[PDB]
Amino acid sequence: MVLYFIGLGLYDERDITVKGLEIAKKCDYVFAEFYTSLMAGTTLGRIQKLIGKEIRVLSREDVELNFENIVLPLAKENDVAFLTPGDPLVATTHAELRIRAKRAGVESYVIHAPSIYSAVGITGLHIYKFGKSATVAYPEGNWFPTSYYDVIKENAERGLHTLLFLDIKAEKRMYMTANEAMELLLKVEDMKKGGVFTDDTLVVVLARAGSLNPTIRAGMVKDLIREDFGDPPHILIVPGKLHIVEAEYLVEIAGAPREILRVNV
Amino acid sequence: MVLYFIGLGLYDERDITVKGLEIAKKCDYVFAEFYTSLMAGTTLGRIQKLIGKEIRVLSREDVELNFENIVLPLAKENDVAFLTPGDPLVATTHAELRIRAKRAGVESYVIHAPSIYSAVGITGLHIYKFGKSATVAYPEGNWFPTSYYDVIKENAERGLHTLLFLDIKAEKRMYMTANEAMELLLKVEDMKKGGVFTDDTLVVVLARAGSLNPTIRAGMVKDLIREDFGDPPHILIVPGKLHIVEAEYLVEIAGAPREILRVNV
Ligand SMILES: Nc1ncnc2c1ncn2[C@@H]1O[C@H](CSCC[C@H](N)C(=O)O)[C@@H](O)[C@H]1O
Ligand SMILES: [Pt+2]
Ligand SMILES: [Pt+2]
Ligand SMILES: [Pt+2]
Ligand SMILES: [Pt+2]
Ligand SMILES: [Pt+2]
Repeated sequence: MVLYFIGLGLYDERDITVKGLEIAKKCDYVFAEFYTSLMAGTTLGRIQKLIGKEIRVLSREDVELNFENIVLPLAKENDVAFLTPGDPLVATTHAELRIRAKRAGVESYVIHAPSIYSAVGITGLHIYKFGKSATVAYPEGNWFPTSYYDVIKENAERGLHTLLFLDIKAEKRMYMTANEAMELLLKVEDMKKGGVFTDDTLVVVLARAGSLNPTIRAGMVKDLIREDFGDPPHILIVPGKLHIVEAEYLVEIAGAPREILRVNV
Repeated sequence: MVLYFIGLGLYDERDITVKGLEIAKKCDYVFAEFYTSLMAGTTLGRIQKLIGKEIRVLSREDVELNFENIVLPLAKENDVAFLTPGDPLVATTHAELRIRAKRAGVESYVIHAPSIYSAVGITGLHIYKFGKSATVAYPEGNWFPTSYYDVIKENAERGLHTLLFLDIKAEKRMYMTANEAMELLLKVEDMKKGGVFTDDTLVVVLARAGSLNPTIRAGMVKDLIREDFGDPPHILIVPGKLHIVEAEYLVEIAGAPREILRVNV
């Protein structure tokens, strides 16, 4: 008589925790959503196969409007699981869904999974040095979001790193690339001139974490902005002040210029 | 031919990903360390039974001083696995090990798993609002660290949440508790009088993340400082100004005082 929030992990269907896989198997109903992120290494088919259940996929509307009409009821009698890419509660508004469940008399449990928020550790940057985070959103119409630019600025002054989730348009099937994100920030630099993001700023790009051969590249915008990083999902990082060892990792593992090694202490 | 960095997850043996188990089982040699953190929900015996291989445990010294002599050699002619709690490379000194693997001419691949960094999402706080992270260290000798206090100050100032790791004596098997951590912050407040951590400060305590029954509690320090949060590990969080939705989750889920709806929002 419970409902389960089970993460699916970063890349393919095997990125799920054993615990999550065994609970999903003994589940009466299985729902899922694939609009919060992109699992570029699998297919609903491979997932259903690994689970041994038919998975009913929900849209953002079904969830943000009819979660308690579509899913909660079934959990007032059976054992239902809600699957999501990566960690179900990270950089999503799903947490509020738990209150819905509560208010509906349904117990909820969270089975975590590998998230991009911690996967950044593979870039060589210290996870504790990351400051506030932000999302580079696609401008739409005459509306041009810029808040993320200020986030990058704030952290930079404190010497902290910035994690930038790139935008996604699941239904339109649009997945922002690091390049597009780099382009937008340049145009925001022009508008604001805070000297926060420029052709020289060092950036880090992580593509397809969770795959066994992800793309990890570091360098100055001008040198990376026109580079092919492979298929999405992509994630962008604007480092703050580096530690020698962070720099060494970036050069030896991310192909950055042996010059960034000279940290301007 | 390769060396695999595999995360074991947060609490028990089922917290490892499916991909991680398959890879580990097919490996020739399997190493693991348990000094960065401990899996309170399990034992080395259950981990060994699950993988079905003899696991050699390495000391902090073993890794930091002789990783290239104990682990890397075997990866020249075999497929070796290095197990670590959480997500690989989230521990500061861990990323550097990949640089060694390369120089020894060894190819390395990272297999992620849930980390505490992403798992705190279960507190209801928004991930993007987390600032710099810090660790509350036990004073000892003529050494009384207080930097973690400033981290909280600079974060709260900018409306950001502070994730606070508690000190662990991994060999002695002794966990710092949320309570002990609160005591320390009170003594530090009483010394720097910056009005950062007082009896009235709202804090969140997370214990045993990763289990189906973790302890999530929120309230004023004066009301939690002597509450029983169960067995370690404990994580302490000093949230910045709350988003109403956050406040609602902490109340409805973490059983927090209604006060926060008017007070901390
Ligand atoms: N495996 C992966 N590799 C690279 N980027 C990833 C990724 N998974 C998610 N991202 C990035 O994260 C943003 C989507 S936000 C969704 C995050 C997801 N809920 C989680 O917890 O992991 C996009 O920028 C997407 O590219
Ligand atoms: Pt039931
Ligand atoms: Pt497109
Ligand atoms: Pt430069
Ligand atoms: Pt091989
Ligand atoms: Pt103790």
